[PDB]
Amino acid sequence: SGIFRDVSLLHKPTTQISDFHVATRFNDDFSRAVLEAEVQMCGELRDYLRVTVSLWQGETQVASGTAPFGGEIIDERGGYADRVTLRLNVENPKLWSAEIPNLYRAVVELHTADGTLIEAEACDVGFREVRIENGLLLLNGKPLLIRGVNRHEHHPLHGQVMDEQTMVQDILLMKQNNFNAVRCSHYPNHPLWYTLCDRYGLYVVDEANIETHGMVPMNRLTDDPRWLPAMSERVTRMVQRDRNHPSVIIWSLGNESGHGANHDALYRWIKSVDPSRPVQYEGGGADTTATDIICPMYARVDEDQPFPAVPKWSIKKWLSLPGETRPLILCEYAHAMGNSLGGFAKYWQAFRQYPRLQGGFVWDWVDQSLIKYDENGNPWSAYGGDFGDTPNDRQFCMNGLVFADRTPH
Amino acid sequence: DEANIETHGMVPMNRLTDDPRWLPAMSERVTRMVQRDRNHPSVIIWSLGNESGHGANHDALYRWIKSVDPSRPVQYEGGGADTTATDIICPMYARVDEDQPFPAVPKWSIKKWLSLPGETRPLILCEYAHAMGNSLGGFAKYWQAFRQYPRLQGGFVWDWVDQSLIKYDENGNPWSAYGGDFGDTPNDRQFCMNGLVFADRTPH
Ligand code: NA
Ligand code: NA
Ligand code: NA
Ligand code: NA
Repeated sequence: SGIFRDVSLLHKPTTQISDFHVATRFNDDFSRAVLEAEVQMCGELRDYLRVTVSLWQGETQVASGTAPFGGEIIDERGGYADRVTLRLNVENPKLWSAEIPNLYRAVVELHTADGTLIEAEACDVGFREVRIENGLLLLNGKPLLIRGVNRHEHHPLHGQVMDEQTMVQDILLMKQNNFNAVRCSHYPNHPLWYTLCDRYGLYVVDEANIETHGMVPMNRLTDDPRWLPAMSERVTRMVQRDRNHPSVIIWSLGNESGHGANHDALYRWIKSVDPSRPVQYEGGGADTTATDIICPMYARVDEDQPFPAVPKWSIKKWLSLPGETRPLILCEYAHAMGNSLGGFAKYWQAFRQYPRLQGGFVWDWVDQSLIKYDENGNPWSAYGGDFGDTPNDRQFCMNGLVFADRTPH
Repeated sequence: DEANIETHGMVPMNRLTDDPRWLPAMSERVTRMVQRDRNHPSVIIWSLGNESGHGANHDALYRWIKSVDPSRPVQYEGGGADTTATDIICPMYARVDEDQPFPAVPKWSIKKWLSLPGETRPLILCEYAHAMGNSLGGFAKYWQAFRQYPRLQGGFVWDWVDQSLIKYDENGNPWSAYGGDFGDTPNDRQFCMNGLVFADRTPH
């Protein structure tokens, strides 16, 4: 517990940019793109107000557009007078991917017609298209093969406080170890994380802070309308916050919370607000109506585990169940707990032979061990119960590929 | 029930079946079969023939049956086992886990075949586990797979009886003959014996 992430103060003018959405759409071969920027304001509405959205490639400005507020007509009562959408044509754009994290800089200026800048907000932009077609998850028209890992925000000394140093470090080891994607298990991460992924180049699964595993049954709350409000905010605010990061390629509804009507609602909400990205969720069986990807945890390659209500089929069999057509990406697989990862190659071989097996996210990145001190001030690695904490689940918080200090297993 | 159409030796295999001038002769072989056997309950699937590649003639005829006898599915393995002239993915000799990615007409692992992007048909091998001489090694692997995957709905082993023919020696005693034993040539020797039982019906 505590004030574990940054605290700050921000000054905005009275007439301000209260929101902005950045989208990139492409032509059949990506040789041409349209960057669309929706900008919203708070402040007195005035005729002389303008928005200028400019696109830069390094120190080169590649595109720009300016316009007064007042969106198009949308219904019988009109349109959003406090909004406006800029559309910028980009030819032969340099595309973003984890292999080549090309980025552009988008600068949104709020200013007077005549020139006076009120404020400017900005972001990095990755031109890329994420889309599921014919059962495959494509990136820029090509099928991804996910080399992922789940990663909590954990630090042996600091606990749940995340610093750039550590983040950078995690990123590099992952890249140096052939990983191309990471899952935010199981909550939106510290802001800087997304920026780093954008820049170094990693595919990200951004996940809502919603986990009700201890319930009985698991969907006790998620299936209850009375909890829909609290849940919705865990989803909506995430989306509103991270929708412009190119690194984020999929949204996730949370984790281990069974499957409830609430998930369905929320799933549709997202699809509605941001069609640019697929939505997945593993709860209730991993192939529910609330997920665009079959995303099981721990399904085996060849071996079926027919649990009731929520079987975990052999991943290869799962794909060809009658009527099934989705891609399969394990949200969790290969539990790296201790002396583990036996049978890892087996998964890879399957991922390589079957087109719709587009990989998965190993469970997980780093051991959740906390440093303690002995009678003579020497530090040692602690786990559940080592703090008088009980009930506890002992070493089960230690399942990483690397030790808490980042030394590899 | 399978129309009497096989043009295996053409180069490429669909040389005639893709020719509209052969449509007619081909049509009769399909139509007259349906016309004749359409009342037998035992017939559950129609087959367009065998090893004649994949040509337009097959699409037209596939359509003819569907039209005239919606009661039964039509299958055809030529041209790749999963062409638009077949309701059933019905490959010959596709392996359980092992891909054989021949160009133009690959034979994927059956388990893999079912879930290729956009694929939804059931799969029943029109030919499998080639029973020539001391064979059938790996038969169990298929059974396990068929049992495990709903869409893997079995197949037809190749084949039931050895095509040996009886000949006699000076002594007047009978012997089982094969390819070339009659002075025939060119011939394919023992290739005509792929059965589960010998010609006299004695099991292998
Ligand atoms: Na694959
Ligand atoms: Na754990
Ligand atoms: Na089956
Ligand atoms: Na033969």
